Amino acid sequence: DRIEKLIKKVSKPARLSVERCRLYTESMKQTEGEPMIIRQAKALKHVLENIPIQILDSELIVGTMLPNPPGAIIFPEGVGLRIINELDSLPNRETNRLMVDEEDAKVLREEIAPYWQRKTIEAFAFPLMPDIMQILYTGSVFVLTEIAGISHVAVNYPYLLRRGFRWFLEESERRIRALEESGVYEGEKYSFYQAAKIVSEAVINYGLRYSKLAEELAESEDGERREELLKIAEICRKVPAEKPETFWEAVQFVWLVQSALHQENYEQAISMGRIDQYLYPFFKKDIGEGRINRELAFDILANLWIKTNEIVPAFDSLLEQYFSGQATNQAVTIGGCDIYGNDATNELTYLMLEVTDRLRLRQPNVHVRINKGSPESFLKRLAEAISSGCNNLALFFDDAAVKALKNAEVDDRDALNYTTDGCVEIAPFGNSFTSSDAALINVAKALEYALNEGVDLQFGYEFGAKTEKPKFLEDLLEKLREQVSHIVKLVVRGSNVLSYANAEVKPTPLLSLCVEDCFEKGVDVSRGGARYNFTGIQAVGIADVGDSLVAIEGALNAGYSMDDIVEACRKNFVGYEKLHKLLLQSPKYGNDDDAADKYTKMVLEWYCEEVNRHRNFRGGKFAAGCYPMTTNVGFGFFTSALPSGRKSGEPLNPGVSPSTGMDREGVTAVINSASKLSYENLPNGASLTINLSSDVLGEKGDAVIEALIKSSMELGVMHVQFNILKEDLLRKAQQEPEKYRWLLVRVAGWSAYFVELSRPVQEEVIRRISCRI
Amino acid sequence: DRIEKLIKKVSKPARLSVERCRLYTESMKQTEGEPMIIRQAKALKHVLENIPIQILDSELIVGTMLPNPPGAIIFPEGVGLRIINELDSLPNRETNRLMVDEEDAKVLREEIAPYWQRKTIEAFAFPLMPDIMQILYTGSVFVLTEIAGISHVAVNYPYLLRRGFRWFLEESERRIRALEESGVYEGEKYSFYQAAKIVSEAVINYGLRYSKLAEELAESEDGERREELLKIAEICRKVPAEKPETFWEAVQFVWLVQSALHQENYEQAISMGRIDQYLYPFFKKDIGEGRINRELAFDILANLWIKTNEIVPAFDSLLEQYFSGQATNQAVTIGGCDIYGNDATNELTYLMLEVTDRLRLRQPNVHVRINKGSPESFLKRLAEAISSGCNNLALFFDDAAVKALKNAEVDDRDALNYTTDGCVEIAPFGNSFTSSDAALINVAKALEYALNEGVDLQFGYEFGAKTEKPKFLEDLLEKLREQVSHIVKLVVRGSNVLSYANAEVKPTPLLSLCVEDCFEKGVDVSRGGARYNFTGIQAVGIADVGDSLVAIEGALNAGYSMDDIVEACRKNFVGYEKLHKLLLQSPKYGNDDDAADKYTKMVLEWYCEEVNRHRNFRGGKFAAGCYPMTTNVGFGFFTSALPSGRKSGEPLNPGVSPSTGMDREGVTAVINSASKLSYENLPNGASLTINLSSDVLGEKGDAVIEALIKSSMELGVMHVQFNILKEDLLRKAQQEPEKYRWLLVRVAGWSAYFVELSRPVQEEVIRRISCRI
Repeated sequence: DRIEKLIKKVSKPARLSVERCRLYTESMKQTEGEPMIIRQAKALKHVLENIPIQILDSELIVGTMLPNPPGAIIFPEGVGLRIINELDSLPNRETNRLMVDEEDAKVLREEIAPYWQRKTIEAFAFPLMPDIMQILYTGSVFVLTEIAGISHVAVNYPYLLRRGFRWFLEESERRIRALEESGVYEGEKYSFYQAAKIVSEAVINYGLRYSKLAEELAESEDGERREELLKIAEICRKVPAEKPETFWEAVQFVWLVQSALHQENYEQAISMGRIDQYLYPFFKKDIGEGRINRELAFDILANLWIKTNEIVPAFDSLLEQYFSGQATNQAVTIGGCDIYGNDATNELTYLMLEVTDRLRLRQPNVHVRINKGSPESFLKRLAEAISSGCNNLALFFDDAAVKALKNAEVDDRDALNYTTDGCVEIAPFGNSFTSSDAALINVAKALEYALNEGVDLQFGYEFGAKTEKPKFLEDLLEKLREQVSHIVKLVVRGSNVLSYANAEVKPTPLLSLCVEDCFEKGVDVSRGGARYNFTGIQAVGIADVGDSLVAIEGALNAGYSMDDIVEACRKNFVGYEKLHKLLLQSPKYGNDDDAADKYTKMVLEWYCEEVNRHRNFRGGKFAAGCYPMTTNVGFGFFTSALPSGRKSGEPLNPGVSPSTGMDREGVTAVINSASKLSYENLPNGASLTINLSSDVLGEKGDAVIEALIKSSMELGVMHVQFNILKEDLLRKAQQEPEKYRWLLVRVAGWSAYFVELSRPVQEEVIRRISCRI
Repeated sequence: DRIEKLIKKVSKPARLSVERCRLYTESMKQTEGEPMIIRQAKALKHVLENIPIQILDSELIVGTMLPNPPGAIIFPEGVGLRIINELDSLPNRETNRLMVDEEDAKVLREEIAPYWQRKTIEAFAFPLMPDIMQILYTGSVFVLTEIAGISHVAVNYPYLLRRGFRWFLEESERRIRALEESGVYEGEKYSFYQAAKIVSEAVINYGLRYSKLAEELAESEDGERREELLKIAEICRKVPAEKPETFWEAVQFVWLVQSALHQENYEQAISMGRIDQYLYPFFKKDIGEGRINRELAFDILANLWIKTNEIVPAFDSLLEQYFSGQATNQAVTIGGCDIYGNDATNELTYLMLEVTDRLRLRQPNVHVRINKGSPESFLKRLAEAISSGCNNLALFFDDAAVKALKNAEVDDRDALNYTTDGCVEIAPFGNSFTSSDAALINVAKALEYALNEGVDLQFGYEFGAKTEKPKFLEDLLEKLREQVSHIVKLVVRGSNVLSYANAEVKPTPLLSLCVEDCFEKGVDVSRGGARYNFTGIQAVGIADVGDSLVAIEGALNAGYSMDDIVEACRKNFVGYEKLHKLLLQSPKYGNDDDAADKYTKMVLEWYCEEVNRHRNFRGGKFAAGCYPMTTNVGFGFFTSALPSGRKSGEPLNPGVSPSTGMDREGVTAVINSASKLSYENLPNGASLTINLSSDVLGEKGDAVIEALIKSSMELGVMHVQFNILKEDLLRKAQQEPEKYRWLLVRVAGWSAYFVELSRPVQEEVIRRISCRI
C-alpha cells in the first residue's frame, strides 16, 4: 500500500538546506532601498519561483518544504546566523545532526553571513535594549524568541478557502487603484496592497510550477500513477488560485500555502487549525457523490501528515539545549464544539485520529479538543491509541480553555471556536496573532533573586530588584512577588522592542493575508492588523519555587533561620547536610497535598496577574502561559540550589507537571494537584505530561487510560498528554540509536524521536516514568 | 393531551390591554427630570413588579405578555396615541377588533393621552424634519416606522444563557464602583450601568413573582398538575437569574426575558434567533440522562410557540391598511449551517418543524434556513408540511443570504451564523442592531415623479426632484434613477433623525443587555453599541416600475410619444383606451421573459446601490430590503395609474413577487424571474410568496413542492414561502368569518388568519392563486 512507500522516504538523515536562504539574499540584494514590505514580498516571490521542487514517491499531495527533504530552512534575517557560526559541528553532533554540503558551506560563510550581519531583527532591537540583550545571553533568567521572528499562529484556512489567491490579487488591484484615486495619502496601506499583489502572484505561480512538473512526470509514467500525476497537474493549476470544490483540491490548497508560508516565516508553530471542521464540507460532498472513497481520503490526509516531517529546526548547540527534540510543530486541531456548545466531532475527526495512530511520526503536533459532550466512542478510540503507545496526541479540555480566553476578553463565539498551535498554546481561530512562544521565564531565578537581594546566587549577576535580606516567611513572599514582577517587566519591555523590530525589518505579507482583519484593514500582521493581538509568555519552574516555599515554611517553623537557608543554597548544601535532608523530606507539589500544592498555585496566580495586565506593541495585551519546551533543563543548568532541595545545575519542573521523582502518590494524584491551578488566568496554555510504564497499564490498557481522561476533564485541567514507555527499550535506544530511531515520546508538549533528545533530557523522560495509580 | 387544552385558550377575542401602558406612565411621572435611561429602567422595573400575572391551563412555560391574553400592548412613548384617537371603533371594526373596557377607556383619554402628548419620539423629531413629517403623512411616498420605536432584532439568547441576570447585576455593580473610583468622568457609561443594574433586578424579581404564583397554585391542586407547578416554582426561582442547566430551565429562561422585552420595546419583530442551535446542548444532555423524554420536550416547545400568540398589534385604522393581518412577528430561526459550512440541522430542528406543523397558528413566524447540504429527509419533511397546507413556514436560502451579508461587510463567520427576524429580514446573530423595518418606500411614486417633473400625478404634491418632461426612453431612465435617489435620501434623512430621536427619548436598557457589545462597551443599543449597526429600508413596487418601462419601450417603438403616455396616466386611461390595451398586453415581470424582467432587476439594483451607500446615526450603513408588509396595497390606494396599465388606486406588487394576474407562464417561471434579481445587493431580505391551488398539487403533493424547493435553491433565490389555498373555503370565510377563523395564510412574509385581512388584501390573496406549473 501507498503509506508504506511514503513512510520510508522521510527516514533518511537530515540536511542543512540552503536554497531558500540563498535566493532570499539574492532578491534582497536586488531590492535594497525599496520599501521593506515590498522587499519581503519580492523576496518570497523570488524563492517560490526559483526553489528546486520535486514530487515524491507515490504522492497525492505535493510541495516539498525544502529541496531534497529532511532538512533545516535558514532564516538569516532572524536567527540563522547562529547556526553558520557552528557549521563544523553539524554533521557530527549527538542530536539533530544536519549534513552540510561543503560547497554551500562556503556560500554561507562568506556570502550569506557577511551580508546579513547587522541586517537582522536583533540589530534593530539592540541599541534599544542593550541591558536586556546582556541578561538574555547569560541564559539564566529568560529566553526571548522573537529575535528569530514571530510565526506561532494557526493559519486561517477557511478565510483562504472561501476566496483563493486570484481573489486577493484582483482585490489588491482594485484597492491599489482606489488608493491612487485619492492621491495615495495612505502610503502604508498602499505598500501593503502592493506587497499583497506580489505575494499573491508568487503563490499562484508556485502552484503552477508543481502543475508543470506533474505534467512532465506523467508523459513518462505508467497506468494508475500516470492517472494520479495528471490529476495533480489539474489540481495544482486550479488551486491555490481558485476556491477548491473537491476534498483533494482543498487538501492540496492548504498544503501549498502551508509550504509557501515556511519560506517567509521561521520554522516554529505555523499551524493548520481546526482542520477537521473546515475540510468536512468537501469530504461530506465527495463521499456520497462517489467522487472519492474512504481509503483514498485516508491516503490524502496521510500524505499531508507525512509532509510536515520534512522540516527539522536550524538550532545551534545552545538552542539545542533549550529546545531539544527537533521542535518545529506544525500543529493540527481536531474535535471540540461549535459556537453553541454542540459537539462538533464529525467523521473526519475520527479519520484524522486513525492516520495519526497509524503513522506515529514526530510531526504534525496533533491536538485533540474534548469536552463534556464528546461522543463516548471517540473517547474510547482516543484511549485505545494512547494506551497502545502512540505517544503523539495532546488533549485539550474545552471548559478550562474557553474560560481562559473569556478572561483574556475573547468573545463567546471566538472562544468556543478556538484553535491550538505549537505545543499547548490556545487562541481564537483565524483572527488572532498571539506570538504564542514569545518568551519563556525562569521563575526560579525570581526566588533566587528574592533571597539574595536581587543578585544571582552563584554568578554575581545584579539583574533582580533591589529587595532586602529576608527574615520571616511572610516577607519573603512579598519579596518574591516583587521579583516575579521585576522579571516579567524585563521581558515585556524586551518583547515589545522586538515586536516593533519585527514590524520594521521583517514584515510578513503572505502570512498577513492568512490572518483576519489584516488584508481587509490593509495593515501587516506584525504591525497589529489581526483582530485579537496577544503576546504569549511562559512560566518555567513554578513547582520549584512552590516547593521551596513549603520547605522554607517547615524549616523555619521547627528550628532554623532564613540566613541559614540562603547560605545552604549558596554553598550547594555542602556543610549543610542535615537541613538539606529536612528540605528534601518536605511536602512536594504533585501529591494532592494542599499544604504543598497551594504554594505552587499561588505562585502561578501571581505570575498570571503580573503578565496579563501589560500591553504589547501590537495593541493588545500579554498572555500568560505555562509550558517549558526543554528550557526547564536549560535554565536548570544555570539555576543555583533552591530550598526545595534541588541541587545547583539540576533540571527545573516541566510545565504544570511536578518535579522529577517527587510524585510519590501516583498518577491520579498528580492530576488532582495540577487541577488546583487557576487555569482561568492562563490563556496561552499549560503543559501537563503524564508518563506511564506499559506494565502498569497491563491488560486493561483502555479502561485505565479513559479513566484518567475522564478524571482530568472532571477535575478541570486544561491540557494533558500521555507517554507509554518501556524503560529498557529507551535504554537500548541510547545504545543503538539508529536501530531505535522510530521510538516516539512526548517531551513537554510535542512529539520527539527519543534518539534526538539530549542526555539530560533523555534521563528526565526515563526517570519520570510512573507506576502508582 | 396537553396541546389541545392550550390551543383553545388563545382563540378567544382580543382586548386592548392597558396595564403596561398605565404603570409605565405612573413610573415616568415619579421620575421626571431624572436621566432618561434611568427613567426607562425604572419604568420597566415598575411594570414588571406590578403587572397582573397568571399561569394558564396546563402550562409548563409561564409568562403572559399582557394580563388576560389575546391583546394589544400600548406604547404611548411611541405610537400608542394613534389608537386612543379611535377608541370608539375598536370593538366593532372588521379586522383586528379589540374589546375596550370603558372604565380604562376613560383612563386612556384623560390620563394617558394628555401626558404623553408631546413627550413622544415624534415630538423630538418634528422640529428637525418638518418637511418629511408632512410628506410621510400623505401616505403616498414612504412610511417611516421608527416613530413607533425600534425593536426588530433577534435577541442574543446564547449570550444571556451563558451569564444569567445575576451576573449582569453583579457586573454592573463592579463597573459602577470602578467608574466611581475614576471620578465618574464617563457619565454616560455610568448612567448605562445604573440602568443595567435596575433592569437586571427587575427581571430577577419578575421570575420570582411567577415562582410565587406557581407555589400559591400548587397548594390547591392535585397529582400530576401539582408536580408540574412545583417544578415551575423551582425553575422560576432559578432562571432568569442563573445559567440554566436543563432544557426546561433554558426554555423558561428565554420566554421570561422574551415577555419582559415586550414591556420595554414595541410589538414588532422581537425574535428568538437560532433557537434550534442553542437549545440543543440542554436537549441532548436531558435525553439520555433520562431527565426528559421526547414528548415532554415537544410540549415544552409547544407552550412557547403558543404563548407568542398572546400579542396582536395596537394598530389604528390607517395602520391596519398598511400592516393588515395582525403583524407582530416574534420570529424563530431553525436549520442552516455552522461557521464552516457544515450542516447544522440537529434533532431539535426536526422537533421544531413538527410542533409548527401541528399548531398551525399565526405565531411564531417560523423561518427555516436551508442550503445545498441540508439532509434530504429534512427537505422531504418540509415539503410534506407545506403541501398539506400548513401555510406557516418561510424558506431562507443560505447561499444568497450570506453573499448579501458579506457585501454589507459582515465577517465570514458572522454571515454563516446569521439569523432572521420579522418577516424576511436577515442579520448577524446576536451582535447587530439592524432596525430591520425602518422604512418602506413606494418606488412607483419615483416613476410617477419621473414623468411629471417631480409632481404627484393626481395630488399636486411637489415632493420629487425637479426633473424635466421626459422625451425618449433613455432619458426617462436617467430621470427615474435620479428620482429613486431623491426619495431614498428623504428616508435616510428621516430615519436618521428618528434614530437620534430614539436614542434621546427612548433608550432601551434591557434590550441592550441582550445585544452584543452593548453591555461590554457600556452604551445603549439605540446609541449604537451593537457590533454591526444597520438600518433596513424596503422597496415596494419594483415590478410596477419595471413593467411600466417595458410597456413604455414598445409603445414608443411602435407609434406613440412620451407626452401621450403620461397624459394617459393622469387621465386614468379614460379617453386613451386603445393605448391602454397595448400597455396591458406588454411583457410582464413574472414570466421568465428577459425583455420584461431585466427592467425590474435593474430597478432593484439602482435602489440597492442608492441605499447601501448611506450611513446611519448609529455609525453603520443603511441596508436595502424588498418586502411589502401590506403597504403595497396601502401605497397602491394613493398611487396613480402607471404605464404598465395598472389603474389608479390598485395594489402594487408584493416584495419580489410579480403583479397580480400577470404570471401567465406559471409558478416555476415566477421563480426563474425572481431569481434574476441581484440578491447579493439586498442584505435586509426579500419576500417571494408563491400561491398554489390545492387541486394543482393533487396526489403528488410532496413531489411537486420539493421540486419547487430544490428549484429555488438551484436558481439562487433568497427567500420563498408557500400557500396552499382552496378558493371557495376562502370565499366561505368572508361569509361566516368566526366559523373559519382558523384559516391560515402567508400574506407577504408572515402568517395571518385570513379573517383578519382587509377586503383589498383578501381579494389579493384569492386572485394570486396560481394553477400553471
